[PDB]
Amino acid sequence: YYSMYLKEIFVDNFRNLKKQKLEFCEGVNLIYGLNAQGKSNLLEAIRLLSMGRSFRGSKMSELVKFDEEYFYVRGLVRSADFYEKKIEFGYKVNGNKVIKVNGNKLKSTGEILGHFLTVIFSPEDIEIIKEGPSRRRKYLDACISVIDKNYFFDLLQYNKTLSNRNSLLKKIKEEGKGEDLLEIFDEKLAEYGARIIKVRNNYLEKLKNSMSKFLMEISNEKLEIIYLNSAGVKEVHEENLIREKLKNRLTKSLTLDLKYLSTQVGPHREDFKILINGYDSRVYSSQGQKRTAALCLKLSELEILEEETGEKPVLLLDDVMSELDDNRKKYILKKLEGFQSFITHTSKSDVEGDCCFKIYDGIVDKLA
Amino acid sequence: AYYSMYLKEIFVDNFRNLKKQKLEFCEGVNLIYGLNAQGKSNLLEAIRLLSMGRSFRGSKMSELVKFDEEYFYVRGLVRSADFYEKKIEFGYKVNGNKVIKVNGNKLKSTGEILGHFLTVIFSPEDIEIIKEGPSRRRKYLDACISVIDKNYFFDLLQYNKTLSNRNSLLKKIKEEGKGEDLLEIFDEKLAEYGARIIKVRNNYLEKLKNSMSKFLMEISNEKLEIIYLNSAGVKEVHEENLIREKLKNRLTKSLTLDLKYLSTQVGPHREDFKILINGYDSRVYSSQGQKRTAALCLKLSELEILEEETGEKPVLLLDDVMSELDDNRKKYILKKLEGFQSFITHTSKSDVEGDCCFKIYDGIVDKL
Ligand SMILES: Nc1ncnc2c1ncn2[C@@H]1O[C@H](COP(=O)(O)OP(=O)(O)OP(=O)(O)O)[C@@H](O)[C@H]1O
Ligand SMILES: Nc1ncnc2c1ncn2[C@@H]1O[C@H](COP(=O)(O)OP(=O)(O)OP(=O)(O)O)[C@@H](O)[C@H]1O
Ligand SMILES: [Mg+2]
Ligand SMILES: [Mg+2]
Repeated sequence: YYSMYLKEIFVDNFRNLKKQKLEFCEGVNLIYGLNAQGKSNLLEAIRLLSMGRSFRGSKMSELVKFDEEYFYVRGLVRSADFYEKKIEFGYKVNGNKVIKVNGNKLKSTGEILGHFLTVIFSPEDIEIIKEGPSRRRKYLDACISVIDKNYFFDLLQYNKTLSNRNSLLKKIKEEGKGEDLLEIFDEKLAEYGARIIKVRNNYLEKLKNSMSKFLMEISNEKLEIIYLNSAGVKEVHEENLIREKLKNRLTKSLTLDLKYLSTQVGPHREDFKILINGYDSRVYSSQGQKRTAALCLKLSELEILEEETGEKPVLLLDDVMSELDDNRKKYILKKLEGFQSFITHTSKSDVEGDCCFKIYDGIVDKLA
Repeated sequence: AYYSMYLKEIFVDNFRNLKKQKLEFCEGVNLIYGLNAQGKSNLLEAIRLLSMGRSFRGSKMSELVKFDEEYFYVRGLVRSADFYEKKIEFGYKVNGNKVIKVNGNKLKSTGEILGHFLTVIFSPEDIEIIKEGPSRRRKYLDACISVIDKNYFFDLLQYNKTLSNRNSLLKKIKEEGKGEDLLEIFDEKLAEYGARIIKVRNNYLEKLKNSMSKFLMEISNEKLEIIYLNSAGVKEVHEENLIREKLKNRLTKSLTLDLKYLSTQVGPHREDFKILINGYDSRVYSSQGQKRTAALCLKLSELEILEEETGEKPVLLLDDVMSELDDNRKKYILKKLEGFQSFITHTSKSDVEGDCCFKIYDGIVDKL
């Protein structure tokens, strides 16, 4: 076995939170407080060790406590083949992200991906159903990159090239009516986009299969995922084929690209649709049935993460115990066995955690 | 004591999942209840359509049409302070034809429906006003004001019309030459309208500030302040004579920017107002329930202001706002609802048991 595990966390100058070191027990860490406390703030610091950014999309500026110049998070983690691993996040108001794993500072922020695995269940996950393709596309990358460093690299390269190619368009439109030498980037974008498309396709087939079963078991509704990729393909097939399609679309779209100084073809503007019972759930569905869609989305994220990486993530549940009754809660609890849980709530006298913490002014306090 | 706004009956034909029917409601608390995805919000949406001329959810007209149909039609009979029974009729055929009639008479422009039937709608998706972009806020401010202020709503139409006008001149200046002369006037026009909007917007925001504080004070004890980032940088001013120049002013300085982006950059279509809670911008730093509180307050204040500037007393649409309560506020605000017509959606018949209650299933509403 040997599942993941946040042994302890130390946070200095982090958001609301006073400077403190907290030790956690594996299983369910109930955390209760009241809107000026830092429940979500703790959960944030924890995921920061996992992704190296805020799950609430916040600037690393705002993580820094009011009127300070820096903040520091340290965490002690057990992987499956790691008895103990130290992850360190430090930021100063200079603009210096510093990230050490076992004393060894990391080259780029992205290398923090993988060392500590979390799945964060936020009620704001509902936005992946509701917002535009940008929100869904980001989410998609985040799911894959935590599983596949290859995909991550390709993304980064892809964007660099895209950004270069955009500059080159600017100069072409204005300073010289013709560069064919735009050809070299088109070729590069096509070659990278195709690998990106081919991997996204691979993830989404899994999400189809996985979410379908959840969506079916939960509410008897038929799930369907439609990947709106840049190749314009219904089935995905050969990476080579995608490469040739992307390149062509890139040639035929030049004019539009010169009108806008943007690149219209490419995985930087794909999207997937989530059809519940044949209809777009972004356009046609009940609040409650968007909620359910988002829930199965998260379930599948987790299920796939265990499947692909042999590890069992640390589950963070922020403000979900609210929307539930009593037998529906211990039901959920029972599904959380093999996992270390960090669960925020608002009452202690309700859900019985393997150890729990009251939090009042930014100070965590065990067994209360 | 004037007669409250009161919705006697509604007829819906081909409106979302809702069957063809005519329902008759109570002066008082109409409790609409049912399982989810049955049509409670749809129904609430049809109501507010009569009040607002569009979907409160932002959906587009074509999507309101029942699936695989050619039109939809809604009829309301309302009692205002000066009316015993007013007909408001709304129809849309999927050829894009919008048709509104009040008491038989087809209205000239859709906007003219504003003010006849007065509703205030409270949904959980009100949080978004606190924590999305300047779009969401600017727009909700426009909606709030235009309902009370027929005049402003005309100002606004005329602003966006010559704004769009101006931006098409920009695509004929740095693209095709000349255009210099004709440019002079638009700036005067944009500045004339703009300053109307600004004075009025400021008016409402001062009222918003005052009312909201009083609420936010009573409810969570936090201190509210409100900053109106007007387009004329004239923080803390009140005389339209001068704001016209500043806009005419800033509109010249930003000429080359304007030309670079082919958009206009200075005016009230780029404004926003910040909702500070205890000194801190709540877009950025507020908690979650800290926004649930900020939202409810925003709404409460809307209702309050609305009552006192129209001399009416709106219908209250309470969309799925009652799941998340404690019975010490659920049996409370029920008392607060007394003088008004409430539509309250829920999923349980058991005690939110107001003055009347219908049960909806499969788009059909029966009365117990
Ligand atoms: N940089 C910061 N410095 C200090 N406090 C901050 C900072 N950013 C956010 N906060 C504060 O954190 C406080 C509450 O923390 P958090 O954001 O975790 O809410 P919460 O206690 O989890 O409550 P809820 O149940 O409402 O989610 C808020 O009052 C907010 O102003
Ligand atoms: N144009 C349409 N034609 C047919 N059905 C639609 C249309 N638009 C939305 N629906 C469907 O209406 C059903 C219910 O809509 P609505 O949002 O009113 O559900 P709801 O009753 O609000 O859910 P809840 O019961 O949680 O309030 C959903 O299944 C939705 O997919
Ligand atoms: Mg929270
Ligand atoms: Mg709904």
